[PDB]
Amino acid sequence: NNYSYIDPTQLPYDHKWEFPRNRLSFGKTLGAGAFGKVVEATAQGLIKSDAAMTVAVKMLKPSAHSTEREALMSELKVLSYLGNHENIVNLLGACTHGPTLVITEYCCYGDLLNFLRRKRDEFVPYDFLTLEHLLSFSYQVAKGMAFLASKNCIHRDLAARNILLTHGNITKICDFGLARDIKNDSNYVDNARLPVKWMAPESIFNSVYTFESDVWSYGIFLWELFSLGSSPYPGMPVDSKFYKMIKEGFRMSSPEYAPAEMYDIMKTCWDADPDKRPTFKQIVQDIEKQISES
Ligand SMILES: COC(=O)N[C@@](C)(c1ccc(F)cc1)c1cnc(N2CCN(c3ncnn4cc(-c5cnn(C)c5)cc34)CC2)nc1
Repeated sequence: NNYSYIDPTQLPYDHKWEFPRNRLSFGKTLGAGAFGKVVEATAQGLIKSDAAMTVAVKMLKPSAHSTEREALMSELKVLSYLGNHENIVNLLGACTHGPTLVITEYCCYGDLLNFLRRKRDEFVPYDFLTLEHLLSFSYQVAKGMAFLASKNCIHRDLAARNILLTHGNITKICDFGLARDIKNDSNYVDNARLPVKWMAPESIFNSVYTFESDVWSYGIFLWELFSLGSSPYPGMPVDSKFYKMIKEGFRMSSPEYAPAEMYDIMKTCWDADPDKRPTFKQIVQDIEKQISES
């Protein structure tokens, strides 16, 4: 035991992140749920001493159990360990001296799923959404996930709803509440509500999460993207028949606007054998070549 994997959630909270609570002014709620809410806010003096900036602030309800408080702190420590990357919603600060507040970047265009549904009607393959945009988004998300995988981290809730868009058509992966550093055991074994239609079969049937199950979810994200924000497995409810069809190899067909090479990636992401799925590193190089040929 002279060498070990450093567990990022065991490391101390770095007080370089600490920011005064009184310098945040809370605005409109950006997301809400059982644990708490994410709210838009103006932070005075966060980056430059005399300037206010718009941030997103994640917070728990007062009623949350101390285990929920630990999970928010673990997320904070995971983001601190990961460091900065262009394609992830980056940590900006925290308030840990009343309730724990986690301050991240504010993405002005919101989640990609609603963005696609807004732009669906005016989409043209060739300020309109185009096929070039969709290729860039697929590429940027794969870069972000490749970065996560290189840090021995799995996200576990990859989907268009958890991809945010900000200035410059930059996509950022958000919501790291379920992310895990799996360096030690090569997978993660998880009773909350789960995103069944984005989950690999091994995650549904045996509660196993890996690099490869993140790649499955990325395939579903691609289908969301090139169908311009449609719900996956349309007209199929989550029931006994859904699980049986997935187990027996049923897969979604190519969305209307997906290039053949992109649906090829989707199919490999959805292989029943996790070993046969590609890595995010391989996906990035594939999409690179596709972009290079217009
Ligand atoms: C069981 O599930 C839970 O309880 N989870 C929640 C409720 C939770 C909350 C607190 C907590 F402690 C634990 C969990 C939760 C809720 N929401 C979110 N997301 C995180 C990323 N978001 C944004 N981040 C940065 N900028 N930004 C801009 C926009 C935007 C929208 N419209 N426009 C024009 C712009 C949106 C964002 C959106 C909300 N995450 C988690």
